[PDB]
Amino acid sequence: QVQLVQSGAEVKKPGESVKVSCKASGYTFTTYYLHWVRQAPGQGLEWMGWIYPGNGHAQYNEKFKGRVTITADKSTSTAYMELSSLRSEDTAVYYCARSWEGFDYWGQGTTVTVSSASTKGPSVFPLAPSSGTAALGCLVKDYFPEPVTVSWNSGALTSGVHTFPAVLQSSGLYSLSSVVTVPSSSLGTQTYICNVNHKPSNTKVDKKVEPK
Amino acid sequence: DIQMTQSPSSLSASVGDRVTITCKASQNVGINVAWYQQKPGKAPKLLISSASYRYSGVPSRFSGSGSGTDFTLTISSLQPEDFATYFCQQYDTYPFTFGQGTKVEIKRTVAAPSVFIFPPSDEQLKSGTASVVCLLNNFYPREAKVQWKVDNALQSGNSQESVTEQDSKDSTYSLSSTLTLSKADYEKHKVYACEVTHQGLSSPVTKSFNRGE
Ligand SMILES: [Zn+2]
Ligand SMILES: [Zn+2]
Repeated sequence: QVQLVQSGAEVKKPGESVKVSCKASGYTFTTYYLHWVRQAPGQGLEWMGWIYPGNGHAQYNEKFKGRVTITADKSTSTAYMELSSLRSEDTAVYYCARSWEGFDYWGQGTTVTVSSASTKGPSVFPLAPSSGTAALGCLVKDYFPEPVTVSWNSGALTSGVHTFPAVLQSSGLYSLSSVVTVPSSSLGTQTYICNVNHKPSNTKVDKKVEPK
Repeated sequence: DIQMTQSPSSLSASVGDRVTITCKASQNVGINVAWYQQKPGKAPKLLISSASYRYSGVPSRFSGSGSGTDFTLTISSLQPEDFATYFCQQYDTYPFTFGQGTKVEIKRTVAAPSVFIFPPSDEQLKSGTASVVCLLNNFYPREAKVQWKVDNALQSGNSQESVTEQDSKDSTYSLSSTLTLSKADYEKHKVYACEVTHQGLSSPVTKSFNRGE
């Protein structure tokens, strides 16, 4: 079974380099081209280059101006993409992809964030229900990098929950709200707590959201 | 590079519908075109290559056609698993290039949003910032105009929207619009309002509060 497994998420400052791996199995590594492709909003999918592991030949998208190096180790059936002189615009999901006629098998992707921002845990603020359906939530504000995880009542509450995608603020920090709709009648008797984890900052927050 | 332009950028369809997505290359690319399907959080999946050949295992409802600059993907009878974003790509010349994608979403009956507004918490205000959150719950179609008014004056440039993917159970969207201000600016004004215009509402709905009440 053809499988391409990439290395984990990376966070870098401008000017640094990143090196992402792609471990191939289930086929003869030396007989197919292996490509790198990235995806971000506003440029979309962008082809970066290929390597042919049989002979180590590689070709790059000229737009990267030599910043990309793709290598392959035929002893371990692993390919690597190193991107140097990183800038914020290099923030994207990076994929390795095998080719035949088209890209037939893809890695799972590797998120690379490039930013001058420093690791910071979120502040978590209640979105109190005010005044037969009530909405309430938590504002998870000013964290870096992605991701955070949000649950309600330790995973007990899932119906009507909407955790919005994060938005990058002008500060370079991320923010999102997570909301839930519940019966208004339940506000006096049922406790609502949002549970927020941000692993990069070692943050675990629980915030009780109560009416005011 | 060769620009690949897809039409439409999105479309709403029902199970059983015939769907047509076109892709125009800015220069001739022969038949060296592929089509892909992508679902949120996942890598693209190959559907068609060499313009018209289905990739191993791809169901016969998918078909590709074209040569030169004009390419078409047709899904003859849409299935539930086919709601996704579709991309074309050329591999005729370098650099290989991709289209911008066409999202195929689920058609359903119009559903007006429920609208809720949240003033900044005292906790947040203690820290020097103020975020006002407007929530639009479970609406369809996606198109919605959400405008902020502060003391009855229309705002520009100080709010951001975020939207969920179409709901697994009722095929609706939900949306947050957040107005972000310094505490200093927030406390100079009284009335904060979000006004929502949507096909499901006979007239725009406003939710508002007076600061501190
Ligand atoms: Zn909802
Ligand atoms: Zn004012």
